[PDB]
Amino acid sequence: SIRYSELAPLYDTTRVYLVDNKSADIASLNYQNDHSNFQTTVVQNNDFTPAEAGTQTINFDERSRWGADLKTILRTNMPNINEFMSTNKFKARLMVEKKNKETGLPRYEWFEFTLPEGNYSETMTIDLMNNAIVDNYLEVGRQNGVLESDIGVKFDTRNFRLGWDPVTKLVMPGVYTNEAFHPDIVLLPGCGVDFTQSRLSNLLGIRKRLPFQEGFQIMYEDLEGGNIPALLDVAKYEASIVIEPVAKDSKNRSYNLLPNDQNNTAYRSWFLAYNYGDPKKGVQSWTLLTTADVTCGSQQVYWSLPDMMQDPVTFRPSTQVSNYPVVGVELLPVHAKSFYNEQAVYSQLIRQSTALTHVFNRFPENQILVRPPAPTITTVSENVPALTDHGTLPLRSSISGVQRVTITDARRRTCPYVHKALGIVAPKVLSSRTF
Amino acid sequence: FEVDPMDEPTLLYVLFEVFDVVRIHQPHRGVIEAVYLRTPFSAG
Amino acid sequence: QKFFAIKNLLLLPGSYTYEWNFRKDVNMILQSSLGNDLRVDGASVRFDS
Amino acid sequence: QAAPNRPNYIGFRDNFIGLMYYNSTGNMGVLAGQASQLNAVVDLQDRN
Amino acid sequence: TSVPISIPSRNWAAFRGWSFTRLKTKETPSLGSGFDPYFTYSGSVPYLD
Repeated sequence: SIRYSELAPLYDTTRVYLVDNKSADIASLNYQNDHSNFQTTVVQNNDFTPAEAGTQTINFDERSRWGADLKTILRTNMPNINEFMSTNKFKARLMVEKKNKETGLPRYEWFEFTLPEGNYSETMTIDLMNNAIVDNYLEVGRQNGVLESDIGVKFDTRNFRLGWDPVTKLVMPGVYTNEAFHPDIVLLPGCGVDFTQSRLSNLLGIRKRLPFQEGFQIMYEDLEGGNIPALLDVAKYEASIVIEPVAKDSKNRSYNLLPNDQNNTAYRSWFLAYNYGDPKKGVQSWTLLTTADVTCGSQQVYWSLPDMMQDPVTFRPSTQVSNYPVVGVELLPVHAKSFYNEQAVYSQLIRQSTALTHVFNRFPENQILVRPPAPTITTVSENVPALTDHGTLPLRSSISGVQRVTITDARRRTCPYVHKALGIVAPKVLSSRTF
Repeated sequence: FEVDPMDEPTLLYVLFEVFDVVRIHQPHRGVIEAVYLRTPFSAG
Repeated sequence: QKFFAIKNLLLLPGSYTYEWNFRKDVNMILQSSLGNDLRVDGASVRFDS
Repeated sequence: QAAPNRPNYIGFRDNFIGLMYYNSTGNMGVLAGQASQLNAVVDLQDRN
Repeated sequence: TSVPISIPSRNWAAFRGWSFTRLKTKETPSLGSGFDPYFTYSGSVPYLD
């Protein structure tokens, strides 16, 4: 028996529907409640004008222990770069000033950076970092006497070994290659970055081999042997047929050469040290290389119902929103879609030709500080609605008429990016509470 | 009803005196169980 | 404690979980002689313990 | 010619009513056991 | 003037009676939510005291 006050006692797997869009009839119960954590009325009884029908309970039988057949859908429009999952709260130390210190070495300071919150591809977000890392050199650093070719941190998607002849240890056509292999960092040693406060390391793929061990900061002394080499002076090699490393570029911008005679540069790189150094003691032993993976990893959402369900084991039935009993752990519906192309390195020049702007491309002549090329494997994060199942789990006997639905993330708070929540509960008989 | 004219938007407050009874007991140490009744607007 | 099922009650012993949610709505915790708009002026109730 | 501003006593409410917010199912505390798992206190929305 | 209001058809099993009175919409909160916008007024609501 599945008893209700107004109707006749029906039987044996009715269906109760926990919708969200009905809540506009109860226009007084959930103001500060978001769209994920909301309240709705189960009854959906048009006879009673359900502002008043929020009290008529659905009394299940108390002689046999019931059990639900939970189903739900969930489609969450959630941007790939937000302020909620901490995609724009990291630290990246920079070389601030070297002029008025009178101590020799320059001064460093850890700077917290932000990103303009939207939804961006991996070919753009790495190049949107250059709107963050420049705007605390273009703001703070340039005013205090340090040259433009001395910017500490720049993320990059390219390689620096494709012409590296060990006869010479330079690049024989004199230009670094323009393909994009993996997003690594390009660095000046002394002013490292951080990802422990952030989740942005999931975006790049520069994460940690032993991931749990607290504290993950790729400081700029841990990269040993991964010096980016210099350029063979092809403007002077081809005009002499002798070997010269290119010290300065075409606008009085120099590199950082250890002496001028060594064919390495002080500019280092992570991918240049992950696969071109010692495979046992280097950065390869405590970091690893992963996929492009713009989605940053879907943190699971905890589908929870406080009063529909008698709880799973070891859950307090408390009223605190970060302590609701979880009745199902479904996947975050943010889904990765890898759109491939080949012209994307040239489409960079196509997207520049329709604007005539060096706004998004600062430093086009410094070959290290060139705008990082578009990868051929671009990835975007669309949002597929997930009709999922959570099996079977027990039921509170006298379900209240008004009812709360709560979707809870991995950080154990309510999601603000859930914007279509819909739960379907179907009772059935499990066992016999009486003998 | 039909009422006077006013100035403010008003609400017509009805207080149905309709039997609210709770029947609680505990068969154990920390197992308290409530049974309600209100008999229109039924709940149990 | 004004709720009728826990206004009077004879607690036979045990440990009873007693969740409670209090109000910080300064707009309707403070009665006025005027009936003004609170919470726009700057009154603020706070809770130590 | 200045006249005195008007008085306004700001007390609490009569018998503190509202400081406990009852009468709203959802955000209302429980009187359950340590492990009773069914609270002995819920209430219906229209009962003040 | 009029309130053409009618309850939905349901049981009336041995109740005591009506009690009708009035109040202002400005002077009465929306208590079903955890917090109350649209309630600029503050003090001595007819709904509670």
